[PDB]
This record gives sequence, C-alpha cells and structure tokens, in this order.
Amino acid sequence: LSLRAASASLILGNRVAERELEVAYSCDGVRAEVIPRMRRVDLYLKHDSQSYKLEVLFEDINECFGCHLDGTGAILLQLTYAPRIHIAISGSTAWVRALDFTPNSSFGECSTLVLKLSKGASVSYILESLPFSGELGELAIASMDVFGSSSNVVPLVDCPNGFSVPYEVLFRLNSLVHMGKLVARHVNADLFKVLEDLSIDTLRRIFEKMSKLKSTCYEPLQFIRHEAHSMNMRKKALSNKRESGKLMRCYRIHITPSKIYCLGPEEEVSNYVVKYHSEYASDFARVTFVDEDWSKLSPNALSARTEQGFFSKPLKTGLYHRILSILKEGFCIGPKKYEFLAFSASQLRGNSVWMFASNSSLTAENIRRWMGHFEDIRSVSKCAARMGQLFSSSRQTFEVSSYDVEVIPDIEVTTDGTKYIFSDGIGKISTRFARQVAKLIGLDPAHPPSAFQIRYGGYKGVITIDPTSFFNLSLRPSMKKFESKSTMLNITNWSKSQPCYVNREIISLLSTLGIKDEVFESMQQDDMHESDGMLTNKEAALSVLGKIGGGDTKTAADMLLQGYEPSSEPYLLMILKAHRANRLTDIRTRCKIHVQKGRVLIGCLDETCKLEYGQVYIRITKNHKEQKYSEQPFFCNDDGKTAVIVGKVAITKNPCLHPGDVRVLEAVYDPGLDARGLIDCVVFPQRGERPHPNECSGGDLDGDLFFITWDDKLIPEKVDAPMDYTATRPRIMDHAVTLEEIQKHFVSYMINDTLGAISTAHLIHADRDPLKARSPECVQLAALHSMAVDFAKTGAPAEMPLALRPREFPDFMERWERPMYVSNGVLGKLYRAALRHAADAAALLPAGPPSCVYDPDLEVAGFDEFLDAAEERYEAYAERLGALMTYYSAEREDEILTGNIRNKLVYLRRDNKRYFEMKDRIIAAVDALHAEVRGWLRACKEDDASRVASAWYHVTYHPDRRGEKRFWSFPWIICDTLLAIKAARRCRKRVEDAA
Repeated sequence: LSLRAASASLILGNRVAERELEVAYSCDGVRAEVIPRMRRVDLYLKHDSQSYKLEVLFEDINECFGCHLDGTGAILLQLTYAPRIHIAISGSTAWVRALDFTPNSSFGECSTLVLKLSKGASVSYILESLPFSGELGELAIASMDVFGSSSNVVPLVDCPNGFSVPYEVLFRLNSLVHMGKLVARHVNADLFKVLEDLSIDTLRRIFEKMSKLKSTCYEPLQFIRHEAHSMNMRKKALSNKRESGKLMRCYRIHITPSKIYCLGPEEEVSNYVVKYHSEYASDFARVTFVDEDWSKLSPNALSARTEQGFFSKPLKTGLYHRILSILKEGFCIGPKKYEFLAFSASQLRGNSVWMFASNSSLTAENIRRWMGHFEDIRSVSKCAARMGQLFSSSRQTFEVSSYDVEVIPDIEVTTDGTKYIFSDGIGKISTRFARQVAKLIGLDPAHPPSAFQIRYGGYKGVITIDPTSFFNLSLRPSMKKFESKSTMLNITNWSKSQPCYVNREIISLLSTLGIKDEVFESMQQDDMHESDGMLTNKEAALSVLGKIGGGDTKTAADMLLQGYEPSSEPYLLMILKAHRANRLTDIRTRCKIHVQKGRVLIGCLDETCKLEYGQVYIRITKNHKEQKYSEQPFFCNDDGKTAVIVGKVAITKNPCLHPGDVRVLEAVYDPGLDARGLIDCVVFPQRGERPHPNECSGGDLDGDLFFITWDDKLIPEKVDAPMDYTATRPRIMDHAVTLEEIQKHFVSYMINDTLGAISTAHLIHADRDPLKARSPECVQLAALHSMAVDFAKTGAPAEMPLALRPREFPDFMERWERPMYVSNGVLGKLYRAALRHAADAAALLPAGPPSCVYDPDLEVAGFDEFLDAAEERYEAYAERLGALMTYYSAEREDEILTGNIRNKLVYLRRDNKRYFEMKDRIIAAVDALHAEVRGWLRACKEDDASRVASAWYHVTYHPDRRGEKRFWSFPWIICDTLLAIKAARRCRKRVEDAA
C-alpha cells in the first residue's frame, strides 16, 4: 500500500515568466511513482538505447502546480537541487551511478520539470505526498535555442562581447541562476548594461537582497532598477565600507555529477599559496566534487560491483571517468578556464581540490614549481601528500631566514632490529620568537602557547617553546618531507587547554577495559542537571558556558558576572537558550559529555632527557569551575592559575579503535621541567624502549591531539599490549611525477576510502559483543582502519570486506532509515538516559512572561543626540548579518550567533566532519563581522564610545523605537566596554544605589 503510479510524458525546461513554460527536452513513457515512506518521487525513464532513473526527494522541491495547460494537468517542479540520475548495466529488471543522457546536456541547464498527466487515462492524479504550494497560469511555450556545450560544464552564462563586467558579478549572477532565483535565458544585453551602470558594492547588496525570495525573479530589470533607485536615497554614501585586510573571499564551486554549482565568494581563512598570489585570488577555486544535493559523494557512486555482476574490477562507473576528465582538462567559466592545481589532506578527506585559471602571467605548473622541487619522488602517494602539505588553512607569520633555522639530530632508537624515531614532528623555538608569533596571530604575548602545530617550508611538525637563548627556532631531519625554497613559516594552530570530551569511540574503549558504566551515567546526569539549571541560575549558566569556546560565550560570561539574568535581558535569554539547546542536542546525539577532570592537549616531547619511561609530565591551567575547590589529591604544585597533575592518568587519542591505544601512565613533577616554562604539553619520555605516542592508535607528534584524563573512576587497572605499526613498505612504479598520476591516485582515494564506515562498524561490533574491543571483528577492523588512514602516506587500497559492514544499526545513532534495535551497552544506555531526560524534563512552558524591559539604568544622560548617527549604523549591521543569515540558511540571530543552525540542511544532517567545517566557517565569519563592528566603535571618539553604545542599546531595546526589528544582539557586541559604565552607575553614583 505504498505505491501511486502513473505513466506520462516529461517536459524539462524553465519558466520565461510566471506562466510561460519553456521546454528544452521531450521524452515519453516516463513512469512516475511516488513513495512517501522515504519522501521520494521517482521517474523511471527509457532513453534511446537503455533505461534510466530520476529520483528526487521532498527536501529539494520548491513548489507544485496543477492544470495550467492546454492538453492536461501538469506539475511544475522547481528544484533547488538536480534530480539523481541512475542507469542500468547489470542485466536484472542492481542500479548504477552514471551522469546524464541528454544530447545537448540539457539536464543541467533547465532547473524546472513539467510532469504532465496522461489525460487519455489521467491515472489517479498524484498531488498525494507532494506538498502543494500555489497554483499557476496556463499552457507551455517553445523556442529554446542555446545548444551550447561550454566545456561539458553546465549551466553557465557569459557576458556578450560588447560588455566588460567584473568576474565577481558574473560569478554571482551564475550562482543566482544556479539557486533558481534568476531566470536562465533572461540575462540579455540590457541586463548586463544596467548592471555595468551600477557599482560593485551596490550589485553585491542587491544580490544579497534578491537572493532571499523563495521564487524566481521573472522581471530582473524591474527589480534591479527599482532597488538602484531605492538604495540611492536611504542615504547617499556610507562610511568606511572596510578598512582592514582580513580573511579572503573564496569562490567555492561544487561539481555535481550532472551540473556545476557556483557559490558566492565568501569570507574564509586562506592557506599559504592563495594569500601569496594575492591579486590572483579571483582565480583559485576550491572546487569540491560532491553528490547531487551537496551531500558528500558516496564511494558507491564511483563503483558498485552490482550483485547481478558480482565480481572484482569494480568497473569505475561513468561518474569516475567524468570526474577524471573534468579534473584533467578543466572547464570554462566566462573569461577564464580552470586547470587542476592540487589537493591537501584536509581537502582530500573533504572531497575537495584546488584548481586554477591558467593565463598569461601565471599557470598551474608555475605554481607547483614555485612550491618546491618534487622532481625526484618515485612514489605517487607520498608525492601527493607532500604537494598538498602547503595547502592547509593557516595564519602566516613572517618568513624564516635560512641561517636561523638549523637542524638538530633527531632522537632515534633501535629495538631488536626495529627502528623508532622519537621526535618525528616537533622542534624547538625561542621564547622571543614564540612571543612574536603569538603577537601576530592574536593571542596573549604574556602567555605564549607552549607549542604550535605548523607547516613551514618542507617540514610539517610542532614547534615547542624552550627558554634557552641564542637561536630563533629549530629544525629536524625527520620533518623535511620535501625540499623547497619557501621561507614563511605557517601556523596550523596552537595548544590550548581544550576541555576533554569523551566521544562514542573513547567511551566504548573505556567500557571495554573494565570501567563500569555507572560513572558514565553519573557524569552524563551531572551535565544534564547543570545544563538544565543554566536557564535560571547564575553559577549554573557560568559553568555550562565556560566549556564552550567563542567570544559570544566570553561576553555572556561577563554579563552574568556583572549581575544580569535571563528575565532581565532578552539577548542573554536568546543566547543562553540557544547554547543550552545546542548542548542538550549534542549530548543526546553524539555522547559528547563533558569531563571536569581531564583535558585534550597536543603532544609534546621532553628535551632534558631527565624523566624516565612510563611517566609523562602535565601542567594545565585551572579553570573557573576549579577556582572553588583547589584542594584535590591529584595536584602537585599550584600557582593560583595553573596546576600539575600527579595521579595515575590515562591518555589516548581519537580515532582510537584498538584496546591499548589508551595508556595509563604515572605523572611526575620535575622542578627543572617546570622551571622550563612548559605548560599544557603532555611532555612525553625522551627515553625508553619505545616512544609512548607511538603506542597510541597511529602515533606521532605531527600535530595530533590526545585526550587525557585523571579521574580515579576512568583509569583502567590493567591494559592490553600496544600494537606494532609496521605494515606497508610501499614502492611500485612509473618513475615520474606526472600530474595524471596525482589525479588517478586522488580519485582512487575517493573511490576506496571508507574511513567513517570503518569507525562506525568498529563501534557497532564493539557494542554488539561481550569483549567490546577484543573481538576478532574489532581487531581486524582496527588493523584495517590503521591501513586505511595509512592512505596519505602509502596509498594502499582501503577495501572494506562486506562481511563486516553492518546492515543493522543500534539506536544511539538516531538514523531513521536503517534496521534499528535497542541497545544494552553503555553508549546505548547513556543515550536512552539522555532521551528519557529530555522527554521527562521537557517542561519549560511553566516558566513565565519572559518579556523584557529596557533597563533604565544602562544609559548616559548626555545621549539625546547620536540617535540618527547610530540608527543608520545599526541598520547596516542588521542588513549585513541578515545577508550572512540567509546565506548560511539560518533563520534567527541565535543559530548564527552560536554558529549552529536549527532548521538543518540536507547535507549536514548526515555528515559530521563537513558540518564541523561549516560551523568553523560560520564562527570565523561572525568573528570577522564582530571585529568590523568593534572597528566601527573605535572609529568614534574615545570619549564618545560609552555614549554611542548606550544610544545603540536605547535604540534597539526601548519598544518605542524597536517594534519591527528582530535583532537584540547589536549593542552587547561591544559589551566589554559598555557594561563597564555599569560599574560607573554603581560606584557612588547615587544616594545608596550600590553602597
């Protein structure tokens, strides 16, 4: 009872106007079925020689319509995303993943579909299971005549020869055509004329405005001309549109297996090359090969091994060859054609690639040759990884002269014919140079981070401070992965006292050792109670906030410390509710529960050779939650702000899949090692028969991250033996550095890598078995995982034997598309506890009237002016943040302020890594925005900052002047200097107001 079939024709096309339906393709016999059980509409198709399938979901259709035609009733499906296209090769009645079939490549151009009826029969008109949205006009039109090819990349649009527009506006018009807000063939010469008449910022703003509508703009001339008339009169001009050269705009480009998809040039942190070739920044393209609806391209979309043709040789379905060709040759976009450049490790996991538009004064080969001397490497995967090494998002400091850097003999050791490099990925650095670096990357010069994960020249390691003078930093003969002429040292990131979080993997790996689940339940319960109390208590909110990074949390912390409360401020209310909801959902779906006794720190290595093997050194900074109870049995020294762990402490690093990747080690307190200023480094042994980090899952100090905890209930008693890594010794052939080899290995990684699959299968077999880490399944999957993550150095095939891939799935993943089953392990029990807590405690409606009142205290009596001089600035900030909100598909100021969206998109519900990447991008964009706003503030007179901030507050809160706006968070954006006058309001400013 899950079928509503029909047999009708098909009309792929666009809408010239509201009711002018243009067609560019025709095919009959299309079998239209609908199944709501998976939210899908399917179109079986029969093209000239074979069969095809057009699947679509409901989370991508925009509207639907009815009769509105001459012959029969149709349905106009406007699609935000193209429909998935499959073919059949096997021989059964096994699908496939292949690209389109149209002769003139019309499957990407026309973004609308017309599923007509079968009026001769009109079999059960299926408006059923389709969310109807508005009716329409009348019959269809004709005269589609593009017939272009455009380097097999479609759809695009180019400026006719009689014009000259900047590349940004052309890219933006193309992206608008892609999203469906602009009509394809409505961009004539007159449109280009009226656009070239304007400026660039005006075009930008008008595109941000029109990019909001849920439907196409059939009269673009009208819209552009009217808004150009309007924008010219709110005010003429503005002030300081921008002043500082922050993070740069990337032109992201998705390449679906059927069509291209531009994305507006968005603020983003740049790697070394992009910022180096500064004025060519409008040519680099971080093109990411994605699946149909921007979800990551599944490895089953490049090969399938169809069951009707079950065998080896996974046959590399046509999408493989499409990606290969489009990466080899390239594609044209208006004036410039893009040729492949490179890809980094992060981009390799993220299914990305950097491409460049070769031209006169620069070319991709020139780029790769300016990078370094990769002419001798006789191995493909090492070559790929080394070439990508210089493509990591970094905050470049100045350059390092060739005399300052100097190699120091790396610490090697041999154990019974087995080599072991101790310090592979870490070098010294002076305190003075470290302070300088910390100054130029926005940190505390008085408290330089003890180490920095960096990639400099042909080295990729971690520079760790040391108080011995007479040098600049260091080198090491184990860091040089290739030779190059670069001088500028980059900064991937630095070390920080990040609060530890036990993910599902770590929880499983600790439960398998013997740590009873009761402590896990206790910690989860403590966190739920604390988060729930955060809505109405000062200390509770401070506590739940302290474990969340971001400037918004610092502002809210200062606000709470200064004596405010949710009932008083609505901005604090919104931010607190958003953070609380995010934390609750996160603890539910990911088990990312806080652990008050622990941390996550980057690796480190001892230099004094003083501490013995089997014991590490740790020294962290006490946080706000531990400024109350500073008398604990696991602290050795104490300087008020920092402390030293002494108890038997466990340490591992994620992904941790084998029992033994965790190690329970003692902790000591060397007066010399403490005098050496090191802090929040997990100082490891320089001696012993084996390096301790190598006893972890993969193991090294190449900027990894160890979760390390000293809770007496989490430490295991006995521990399995550490593993041995020696697995690969790779060298094959081809004796050359041809770029085609790079492309082939890249697509090979794409087709073979199954990292997430291995991790989740490890978790599944861990929970579904009594040993929980020591099953043959678990150890085999651990070895295979260590071989698959061994891709970025060896390139071995990451085969995943289907004898382990789970057709089933337990409950604690919340995925509602696969066979479920209730769990009994500790992860499933913790998730059930969290879910019952949510359902059981979901009682907030009995709170009260959370309506706010404009605090009659926070103001300055001399502020009657500056109302008109600040309302315009607030409108500017509001429209900018609204553009940012509509771009990232946010709906209210909270989800974009926090950096997490509520009405999730289809390509983030499934993915987690790319979702964290998008979260980081949002956080960086919002940080840039707040920096710009703080600059606006520092643009006014220093003796006027309090007055103008109070004017901001009074014009955004007092309901006499704020009834239509929807953004409260403006003034508190400078709270660090606003609520300070609060102290002036309460330091003998009245009769007895505070004294």
